[PDB]
Amino acid sequence: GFLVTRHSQTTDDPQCPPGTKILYHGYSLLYVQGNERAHGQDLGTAGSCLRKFSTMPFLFCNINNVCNFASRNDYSYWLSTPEPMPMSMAPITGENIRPFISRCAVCEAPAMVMAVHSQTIQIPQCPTGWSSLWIGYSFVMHTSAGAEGSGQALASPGSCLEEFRSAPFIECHGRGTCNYYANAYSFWLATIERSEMFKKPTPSTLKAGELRTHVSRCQVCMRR
Amino acid sequence: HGFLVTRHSQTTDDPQCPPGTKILYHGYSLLYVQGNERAHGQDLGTAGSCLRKFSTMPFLFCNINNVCNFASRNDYSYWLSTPEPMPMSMAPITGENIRPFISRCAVCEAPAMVMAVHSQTIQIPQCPTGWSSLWIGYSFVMHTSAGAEGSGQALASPGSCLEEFRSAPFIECHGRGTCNYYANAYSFWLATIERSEMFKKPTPSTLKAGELRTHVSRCQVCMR
Amino acid sequence: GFLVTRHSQTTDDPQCPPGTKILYHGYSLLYVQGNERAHGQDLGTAGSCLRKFSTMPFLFCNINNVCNFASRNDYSYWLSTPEPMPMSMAPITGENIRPFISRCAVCEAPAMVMAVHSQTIQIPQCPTGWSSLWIGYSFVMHTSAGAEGSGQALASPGSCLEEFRSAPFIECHGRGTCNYYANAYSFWLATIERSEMFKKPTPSTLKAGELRTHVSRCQVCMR
Amino acid sequence: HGFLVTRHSQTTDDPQCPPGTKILYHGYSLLYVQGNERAHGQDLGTAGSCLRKFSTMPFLFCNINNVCNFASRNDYSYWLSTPEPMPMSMAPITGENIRPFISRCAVCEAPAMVMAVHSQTIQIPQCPTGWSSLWIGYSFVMHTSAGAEGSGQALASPGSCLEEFRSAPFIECHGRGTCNYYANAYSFWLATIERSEMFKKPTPSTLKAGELRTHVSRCQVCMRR
Amino acid sequence: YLLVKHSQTDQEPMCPVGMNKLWSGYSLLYFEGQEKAHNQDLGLAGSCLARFSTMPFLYCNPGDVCYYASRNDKSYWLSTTAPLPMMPVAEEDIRPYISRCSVCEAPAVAIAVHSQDVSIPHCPAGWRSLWIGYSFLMHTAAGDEGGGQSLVSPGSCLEDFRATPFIECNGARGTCHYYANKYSFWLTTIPEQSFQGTPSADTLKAGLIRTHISRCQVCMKN
Amino acid sequence: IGYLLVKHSQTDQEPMCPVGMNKLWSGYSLLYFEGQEKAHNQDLGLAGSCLARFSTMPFLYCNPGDVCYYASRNDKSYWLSTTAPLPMMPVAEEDIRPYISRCSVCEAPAVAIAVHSQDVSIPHCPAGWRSLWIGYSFLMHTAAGDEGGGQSLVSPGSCLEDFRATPFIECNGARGTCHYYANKYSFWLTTIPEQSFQGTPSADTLKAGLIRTHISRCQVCMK
Ligand SMILES: [Cl-]
Ligand SMILES: [Cl-]
Ligand SMILES: [Cl-]
Ligand SMILES: [Cl-]
Ligand SMILES: [K+]
Ligand SMILES: [K+]
Ligand SMILES: [K+]
Ligand SMILES: [K+]
Repeated sequence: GFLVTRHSQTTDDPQCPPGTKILYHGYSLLYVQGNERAHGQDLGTAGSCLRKFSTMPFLFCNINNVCNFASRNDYSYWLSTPEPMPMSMAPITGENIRPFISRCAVCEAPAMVMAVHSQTIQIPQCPTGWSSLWIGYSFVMHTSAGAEGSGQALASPGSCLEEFRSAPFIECHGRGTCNYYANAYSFWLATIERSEMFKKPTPSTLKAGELRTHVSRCQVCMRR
Repeated sequence: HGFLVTRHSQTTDDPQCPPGTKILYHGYSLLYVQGNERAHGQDLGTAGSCLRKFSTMPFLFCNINNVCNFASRNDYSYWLSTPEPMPMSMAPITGENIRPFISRCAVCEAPAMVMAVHSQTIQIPQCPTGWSSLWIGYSFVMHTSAGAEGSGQALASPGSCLEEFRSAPFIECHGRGTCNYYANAYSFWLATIERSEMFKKPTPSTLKAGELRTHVSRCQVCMR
Repeated sequence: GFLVTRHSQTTDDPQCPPGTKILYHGYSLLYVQGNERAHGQDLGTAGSCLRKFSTMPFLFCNINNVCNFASRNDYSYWLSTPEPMPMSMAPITGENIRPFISRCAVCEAPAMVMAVHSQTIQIPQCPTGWSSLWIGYSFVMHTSAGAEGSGQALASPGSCLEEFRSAPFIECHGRGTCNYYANAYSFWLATIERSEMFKKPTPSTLKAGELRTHVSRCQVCMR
Repeated sequence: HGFLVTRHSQTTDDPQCPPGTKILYHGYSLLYVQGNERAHGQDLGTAGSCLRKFSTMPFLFCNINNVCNFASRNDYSYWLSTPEPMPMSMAPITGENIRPFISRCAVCEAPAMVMAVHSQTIQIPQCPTGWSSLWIGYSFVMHTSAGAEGSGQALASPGSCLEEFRSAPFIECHGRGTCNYYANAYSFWLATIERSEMFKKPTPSTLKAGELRTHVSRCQVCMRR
Repeated sequence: YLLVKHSQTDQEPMCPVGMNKLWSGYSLLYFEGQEKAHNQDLGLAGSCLARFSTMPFLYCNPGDVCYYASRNDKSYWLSTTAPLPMMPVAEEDIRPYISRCSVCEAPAVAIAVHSQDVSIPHCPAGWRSLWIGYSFLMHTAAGDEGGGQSLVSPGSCLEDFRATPFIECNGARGTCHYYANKYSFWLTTIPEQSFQGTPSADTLKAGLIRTHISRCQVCMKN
Repeated sequence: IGYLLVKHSQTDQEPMCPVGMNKLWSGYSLLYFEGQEKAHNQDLGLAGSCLARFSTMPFLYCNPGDVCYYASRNDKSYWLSTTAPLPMMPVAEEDIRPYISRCSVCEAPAVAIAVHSQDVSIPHCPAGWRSLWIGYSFLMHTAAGDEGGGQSLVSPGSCLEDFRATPFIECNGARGTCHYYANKYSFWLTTIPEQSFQGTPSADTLKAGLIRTHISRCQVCMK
């Protein structure tokens, strides 16, 4: 009766972890933004896995009983793939969007699943009696257009992404355009030294090849 | 099956797992974080509100330009606090002096579903038949602080049932290493409602120390 | 007694435009952010020129009669200079901040001063009977941390920046740091062909060496 | 020629137009309003912050169906206040009991234009050569109250120069007819800065009663010639 | 597992056969304190509050001072089929407008599946249907405050589709009403099999709507 | 002195400047731009609110990496509107024209101001100031999200000659369309029954008809 959701972060359908059975595959939805308000779907839940993709998978209705679809200025955000952005840096449209959207799998699990975080570069062990499903990086929250965004439950598998990406998602518009924008930010749990917990954090700016050195690791486990 | 319940001591001492459940690990009580001005919380009834390591800045952010920044802007972290009051100077607390202010937590594994129930009166709500008690407390629903940003608890989550009522149940910390209580730190609690008064204009009321918790709804955390 | 404020966008004091006399110089303040709420100062007004700089030029007080200075997580934003970011790209501090802050001048003008925009790459002519003070680019608004920000009045000298910069301002904090951030956006009036006013805009992505091709020009005039 | 200059008494008494200017009318000091959760202020240096009539809800809103609603939702109005004490109960003020708490103002016509200068020190900044003094005060920058919403003053405007410093210079009112001071309200002022500290890490400080104005910048409102 | 149902009417919904009712109440969507919304998941028991009130909460500040119905806060509830009123309804007149709910003890976990199509999605093999409805995604009202549902939670599957499925109650005033800025958001139906290209913008007037709203089914294992 | 008097016709026809005041230019009534979902308004009484060339997307933006984007995201623009019938669905390109209010910027002899009565009776222009027009007290507005703006009560922009429940229209930048959405709100000063002090407002809902006697009156004056 329990469901586990996994994201490939590529154009390939990910496989259900061991001990789980597939229900359906889809596209990785991170969150939407309607009338300037962001609303996310926890990545560890089936809500982050939609059977069908669209830059505008929703519409809105008013008190006069009139509904408007893709007519205003709303957004949709999806986990993305390693697909490089065009050299022009201009918005991607139509079929050209497909290579950039991550795929997901919703599976039936026989027991509950959780994520544990070490807050170090070390992989945290699963609690006694729990078995490992996968390991990854501690993903906490994110922001994009209008500095709006959402985040993940740190106890959920959604807070444990298998592949670290500085820009793990792409921004799409009702107009049909998608692109990566400079103001998008991804937030991850940082590594902390037990002896320095109650010490002034030491500011640090990391460049490629140093990025993951300060990112906390995690492991997703099932109680079975 | 692997059900989990998190408990917060609201003191510097480790809380003990409730009878009938078993400890998985202890940590520090994380209420919510604020990155790029947007808040993202962790439900106090879940393992995500319990981190093994504390820090005034437990996260960092990365950008598409492949540069990550740790404690290098103006972000916040919020934690459930202890009874320690603000020093007489009322100035921000730093370093080792922060330790006495941070609440401890315990993440426990339960044999069955765990939930909270609220009476909305001064009487302690009884557990549903077939359910046993884990602890009792006061109905804590949401909070706000800097920029009026904040988060809250699910009313059927144990996180919405704090064992000790506190007008100021959490403390605010910053990436620069400081923490303090602020005048605009608000805590919202369920009020008591008389049945014959449900559809009548609420009666305004201003309460002062002592006569506070006796006007707050009670709750009980139960396990099947 | 009309006034006009000018920003050099460099570490040097700007000269008062033709026909005006200096009152005082200062540092170019764009806006501030307290309790996460932004509040700006129009660049064409003296409010944007403070005699003294500080990453935290303000403090806050409460009804409990307690005031707090540099004791939370507030911001200050200032027009910047051509000074490049440290190779580290890490926050700048102390005296190292100096090279990054723009200077300004508050000048008294003998008459009304306004700004005009062409909405083309051509410089707009001053109204008949008005002389020219300076020319520039149409700067209208900006956003940064939390997508908060402020902007300029389009008839104010503050909407006419003399040197175009994709990043015309720097962000500073109460803790003493300043830096440029990826989400620091500058908004400018675009070039609009009269034949396309009521036509769907043609999207454009511009890179270095062609950014100005779409930016409206302006001129500040005095009667 | 006539250029308007507004002055706020910060008491229940009508203020006097500064020497050299003539009165046009008096009113109540409106700081800002908040409608549909968006704050909108009136620069204290402009006549817009001086209304002839007071009300806890001086406005209404209209929708696309051409229906307007008045004092029916949850909107606010904020006015500069007086030294009047809050009742011991700390419960909202209502009706006529509100009058003692609202600041008064004067809209004056001046022969020339007025401005404000800030020293960013405890010293009073001198008026520019060719400009005479109207009044002195404290550098008032911005504020926030309900929902952390708020507005601010133009530092070149007289509105950024409050004659009497108050840690809580304004009161919050609701369409419901209630007004009160709330703990989350904040007033922001320009701080004092030493030339030597301009480019140094700001030294944090927390000041208490009888030591507040120690860190507040002074200002002066001046008029041409 | 607790199965939660909202009647979307002024009558208490009936708990599925074999499921003990733990309690019933009123359908709580979200609270607004300091103009910051805090929502309850319509699929979780927290969204079913036993006792209603235009202001069911109070707040406190560090000064050890608490205030009840002494400012400008609100509450939002799922509403009924009652017609939109010409003016705010007060006290007893609010009753007919508030949706009711029931929290039922279930043998297994319930989920929601969405088709993003006119066709009703099928329950996973080994699961049974509890009800079918429309894909309710999110909402906004005063300011840009609002919230949304979890697409895997039954709260994202409402049996009754409605342009305005919730009402706004103004805390201290003790009245509730429907304002023009209320918006409901629903998942759309997509013709394509899985990947839709540039969306074709459209404005739907009461009639061509139902065909544009994604369908869902709430399922429980076995 | 060359004070700029701005007039918005609230029709698709250009307003005529007062006799003796030479027109500097006519344009389109701009209320505010929305970039990164943050509004930046133009004072309706200042020349900046009168843009010579219209476009559903009159601005562009840049980020620190020396990259700029024009009509390549999800931004918008808001304009004062006409009496053109509430649209079927969004109006596109040339069909937008009839909905955008026009304006004129006139070089005036002296400064103009606005006065409000907060009463059904029209406020008297100060002694020594003549009337240029009478209207209704337009205070603020909101639309998408909680973004919006407001007018300065001393600025002629806070005094519109024609009362409109929805005085403005929203244009979807890159889409090249404008439309009227249900969350648009206009805020106006009320007519207060009391003479000077109203301690307790009497709530009420007003249908089309009684509406106008409930809206505060104003006058724009100049010496
Ligand atoms: Cl930080
Ligand atoms: Cl600070
Ligand atoms: Cl309230
Ligand atoms: Cl755009
Ligand atoms: K960008
Ligand atoms: K308070
Ligand atoms: K309405
Ligand atoms: K609409």
